[PDB]
Amino acid sequence: KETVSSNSADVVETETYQLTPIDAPSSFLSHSWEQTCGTPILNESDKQAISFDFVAPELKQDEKYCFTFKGITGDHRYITNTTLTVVAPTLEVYIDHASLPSLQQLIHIIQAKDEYPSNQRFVSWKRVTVDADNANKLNIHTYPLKGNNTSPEMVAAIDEYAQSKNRLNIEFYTNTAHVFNNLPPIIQPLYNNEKVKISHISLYDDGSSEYVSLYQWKDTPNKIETLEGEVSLLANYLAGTSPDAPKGMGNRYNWHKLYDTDYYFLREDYLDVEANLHDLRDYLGSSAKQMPWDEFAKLSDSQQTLFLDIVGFDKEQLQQQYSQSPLPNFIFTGTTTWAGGETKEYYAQQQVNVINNAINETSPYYLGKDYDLFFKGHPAGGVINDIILGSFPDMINIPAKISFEVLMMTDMLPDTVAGIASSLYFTIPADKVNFIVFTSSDTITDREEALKSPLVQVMLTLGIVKEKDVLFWA
Ligand SMILES: CC(=O)N[C@@H]1[C@@H](O)[C@@H](F)[C@@](OP(=O)(O)OC[C@H]2O[C@@H](n3ccc(N)nc3=O)[C@H](O)[C@@H]2O)(C(=O)O)O[C@H]1[C@H](O)[C@H](O)CO
Ligand SMILES: [Ca+2]
Repeated sequence: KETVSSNSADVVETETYQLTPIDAPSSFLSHSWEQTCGTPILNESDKQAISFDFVAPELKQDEKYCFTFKGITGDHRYITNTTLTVVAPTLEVYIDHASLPSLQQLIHIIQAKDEYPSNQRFVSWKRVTVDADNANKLNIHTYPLKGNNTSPEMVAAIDEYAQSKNRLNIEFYTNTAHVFNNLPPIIQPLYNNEKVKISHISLYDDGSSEYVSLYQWKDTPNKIETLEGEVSLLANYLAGTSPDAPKGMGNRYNWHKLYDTDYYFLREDYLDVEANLHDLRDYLGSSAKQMPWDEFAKLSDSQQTLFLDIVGFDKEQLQQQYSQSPLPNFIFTGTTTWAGGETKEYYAQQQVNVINNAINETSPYYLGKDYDLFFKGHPAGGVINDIILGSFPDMINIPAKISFEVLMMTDMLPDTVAGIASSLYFTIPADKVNFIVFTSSDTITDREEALKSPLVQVMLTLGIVKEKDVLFWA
C-alpha cells in the first residue's frame, strides 16, 4: 500500500510550526525527513525524528521550505510532503465612525481570527463597542478616534508595532467616504520604510452619502480624465514630496491605482443603472465589489453569538417577538428632531401621526394589510422614543441603541419597513420598503422639494422606492 499526503502552510517569522507525518502510524520499520527546497535549515538530528519544530527565520522576503517524510511499515509506505512559506507578520487596521463599515469589518474579524490566528488587529470604531474580553477573543487592541478619524494614538501604535518587527504587512479596513481622512496619517510616516508594505485596502460604503456624492458628481465634465490625472497627486502626497492633495473623488476612488484595493458598494449596480457612471464602473473595474449581506449566516453558531453580543442584539428575542402574533411584522423607523423650532413633543407627535396613518385602513398611506407593530427608535431619540412607544400599547420595542443595519446583516428584517428617511433604507430590499417620510430640512420644505432631492433621485433610480412611496411631513 502507498499513501501520499500533502499540505502547505504559512508560518509567520519567529513562530513555530510542527512538522509531522499526516495521518500515519506512530511507529515505522524505517523513517526519515529530508528538505527538498528552500535554504538549508533541517537539523541533522531531526532527520530521524518523527515530529520536530520548524522555527521560521527572519528574512528579507518570503521564502518557501519544502520537507518530505518517508515512513515504511511491513505492508505500507507513508509519504508526507509539507510546504512551509515563511511570511511577514500582518497587522490589520480598522477605522470607522459609522455603522455599516464597522459591522462588515466585525464579520471579517471573526472569520480572520480563525483563519489567521497570529494576526494582531488595531480597531478604532465609534459606534461598535468591543469590550476587553471580546477584544482578547479576537486579538483586538482598541484605540480612540480623533473625532471621527484616525487618532495620533493609533498612528504611534502602528509605528511602534512596525518598528518591533523585521518585516510587516498592513491591511487597512475603513469607510469609503472618509478614506482620505483616515489612511494618509498612517501611510505617510511609514512610506519610506521598505520593510513595511500596505498589502491590502478594503473600503466600505457607510450608506446613502456615497451615492448622493456620486449623483452630484456624475455629470462633471471630463471626470474620469480628471481622476486619472489625480493619481499622481495622491501618490506624491502619500510619498511626502508634495503638500497638495487630490480634492473630491480623486482622493476616494484612486486607491486601487496605488494599492490592492476593494471598494465594497452597498449597491454596486448603481454603477450599472446610472448611465453617466459607466465610465467610473470601467475605471474601477474588478476593484468594485458588491457588499455581501449573507456572511453572518455562514458563520458558525458560536461565531454568530459573538457578533450578536458585541453589537448588542438579542436576535433570539426578536425572533420570538416576531412570532408572538401570527400577523406579519412592521417596523416603524423613528427619527429625532428636525427643522422648524418646535418642541420635542411636536416631533414625537408628528411621528405618532405617521404611524396612525400607516395602520388606518381608510388612510391613503395604509400599509396595505394588518401588521404587528414594532418600533425601531433613533439611537439619539431620548424622550421622543418613550412618547412614541407609549402611544401604541401593543407595539414592541427594538432597542434604539442597535444600528438598524444589524437587522439586514443578521437576516432579521421584518415583512415591511416604513418611517422617517434614513441611510438605513439603502440596505433594505425594495419589497420590504413600504413608504419613506421626509421631514423639513434646510433643503426640503415640501413634498415636491423632497422628490427632486439627490437622495430621492438616487433611491428612485435604484428602485428602492417609487414616487408614490415618498412622503413629506413638515
Ligand atoms: C442629509 C442629512 O442631514 N443626513 C442626516 C445624517 O447626517 C445624520 F445626522 C442622521 O442620520 P440617519 O441616517 O437618520 O441615521 C444614522 C444611523 O442611525 C441609525 N438609526 C437611525 C434611525 C433609526 N430609526 N434607527 C437607527 O438605527 C442607523 O444606524 C443609521 O444608519 C442622524 O440623525 O443621525 O440624520 C440624517 C437626516 O437628518 C435624517 O435621515 C433625516 O430623516
Ligand atoms: Ca407577528
